[PDB]
Amino acid sequence: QAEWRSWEVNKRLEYSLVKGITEFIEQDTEEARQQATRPIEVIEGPLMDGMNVVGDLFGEGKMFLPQVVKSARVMKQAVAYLEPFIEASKEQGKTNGKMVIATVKGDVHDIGKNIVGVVLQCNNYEIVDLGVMVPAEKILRTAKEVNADLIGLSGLITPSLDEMVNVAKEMERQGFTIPLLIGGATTSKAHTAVKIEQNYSGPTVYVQNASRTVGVVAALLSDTQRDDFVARTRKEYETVRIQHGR
Amino acid sequence: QAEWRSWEVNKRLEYSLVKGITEFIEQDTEEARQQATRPIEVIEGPLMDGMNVVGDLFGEGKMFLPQVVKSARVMKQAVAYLEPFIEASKEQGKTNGKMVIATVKGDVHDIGKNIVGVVLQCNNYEIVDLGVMVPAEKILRTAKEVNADLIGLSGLITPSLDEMVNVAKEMERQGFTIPLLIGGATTSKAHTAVKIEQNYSGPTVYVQNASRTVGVVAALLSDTQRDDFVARTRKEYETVRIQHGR
Ligand code: COB
Ligand code: COB
Repeated sequence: QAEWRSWEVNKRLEYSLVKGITEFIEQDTEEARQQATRPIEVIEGPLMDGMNVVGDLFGEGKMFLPQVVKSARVMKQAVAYLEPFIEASKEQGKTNGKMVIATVKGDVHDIGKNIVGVVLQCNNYEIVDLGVMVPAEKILRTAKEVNADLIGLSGLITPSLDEMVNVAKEMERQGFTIPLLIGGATTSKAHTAVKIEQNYSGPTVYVQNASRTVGVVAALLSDTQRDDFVARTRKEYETVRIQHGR
Repeated sequence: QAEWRSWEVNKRLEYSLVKGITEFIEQDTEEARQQATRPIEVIEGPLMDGMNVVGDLFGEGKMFLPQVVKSARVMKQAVAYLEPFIEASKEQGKTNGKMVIATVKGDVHDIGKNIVGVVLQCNNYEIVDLGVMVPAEKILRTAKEVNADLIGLSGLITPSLDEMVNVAKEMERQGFTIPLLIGGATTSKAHTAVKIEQNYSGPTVYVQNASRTVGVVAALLSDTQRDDFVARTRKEYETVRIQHGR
């Protein structure tokens, strides 16, 4: 075995990602699977780190698109393997809610819009994923028609941030009332507080990652928790504008 | 059911911090130590989570200062217990660099300025911690006298942010060139890129936490990694301003 093939499973995952090696992903993911308490952990641990580095190497031009593209296929393959180990974890239960999630317009990144989808799914919620590059009006038309309890927007490229600010305003125009969930690698609480929220009277909660989304969605949907959380949050967003020199 | 004294060690930790109980902190921390790969994990895991809760309760007026102060005593007691286990963890052989770290003016929070210090130390770096509430002038004077290869500012309250921006400016005035590291609970990369960096020609890198500081200090000091890392960083902060409507 090549020396790399002897490193720590976690260090082997990262390598595979970077290099775009699809030959050992499954057997590596599985080994990593058995060590973690929860499948989601391998995804948000090793796998994500691996994608981070890929991100960087690409950013410093030490990596190119055709390569990040091979790295994505490996990530994709790794997630795919875990997916049933996730869905086996959801006994009984019906539905706690429903969310129309979608990668904003101009953006084709979805690897994450998906992990959050698969997670909320095995948590008993219905996720109508509109896909990548979906237009604001098609976001709302579906949110209405399906009667979603929330809407999640994913965004990874700079311009996306604006499409988010935009569907926030558009939602308000149609006088929506459902909590807006924002996320995606290039999304920060700062921007969500500073540039997104203000454009909408309903809750707009920036959530950092998939596993933490379940926590918000429950709150946003709990008759007890709702009003408090939404305030705590609104007040937290009030502070950050203060700091950024409003 | 019964008393806290039967819960998960991690769950017993979080409690002790909230209530300010110092009777089982060492005994408990030890149990937590034997489960983590590295001591730093408990400090950045349970302990931090407890202190987060504490902050919150204080913020919601559900907890008062004389209580957050006792919680501090416990957190402090837990770290202390851990320190030698950290020191007995690594010593390599000699100094890699030198850093003057200090908690900004009018700020007295320091439980983190220290953890980052104790981490950096066992990794073979010399740290001259100027303490809390240190004025810009004294930071620079020491930075020069001691010929530090970096400077670290810790800040946990809103006003501190401004002092950070201030010492960035002041460093530029004395035409410094060492990299400036920003950190602290109320420190964000957004504010770091939007309001701090611009004021200084040398590197201004915001590090999320102590453990991750090692990985930056190393780059900042590597002949190889240096110019790239510093460029990737700068460019990253360039984008964040752009999203922030700048
Ligand atoms: C698991 C997932 C891993 N993350 C990743 O999957 C993305 C990785 C990576 C390396 C980017 C680096 C990076 N910084 O991550 C880089 N890409 Co891409 C090179 N890219 C690709 C890949 C996408 C494939 C796919 N279908 O995903 C492509 C090769 C096609 C690709 C394409 C582009 N990419 C481009 C760019 C430059 C970038 N790419 C990035 C996003 C990045 C950040 C890299 C960089 N640094 O330069 C660039 C964006 C910079 C910017 N600020 O604009 C670009 C423009 C390149 C090009 N063609 O030249 C092009 C854009 C296409 C477009 N029209 O939009 C990839 C793979 C990447 O994490 P995540 O953060 O997305 O999800 C995470 C998760 C945790 O589970 O759930 C969360 N979440 C996310 N969505 C939601 C939520 C949470 C809630 C509550 C929601 C409601 C929604 C939370 O965010
Ligand atoms: C380990 C450490 C845990 N975090 C903690 O130790 C802080 C906990 C807590 C509960 C705060 C809540 C919170 N959100 O955390 C709250 N404090 Co205190 C109530 N407090 C105290 C405690 C501090 C004692 C001490 N010596 O530490 C005191 C009771 C004395 C205290 C005092 C104040 N506090 C006050 C306030 C309101 C707050 N306090 C906060 C900080 C906070 C955030 C909570 C809140 N929410 O209200 C308030 C500030 C909000 C704001 N935006 O201004 C205040 C004003 C209360 C008063 N007296 O009325 C007062 C300030 C007095 C002053 N002159 O500064 C405490 C304990 C807290 O994590 P950390 O993030 O600091 O370190 C972490 C670590 C990871 O390893 O390394 C990183 N790092 C940090 N520094 C650096 C780096 C990394 C690098 C690269 C660097 C160069 C530097 C990274 O940040």
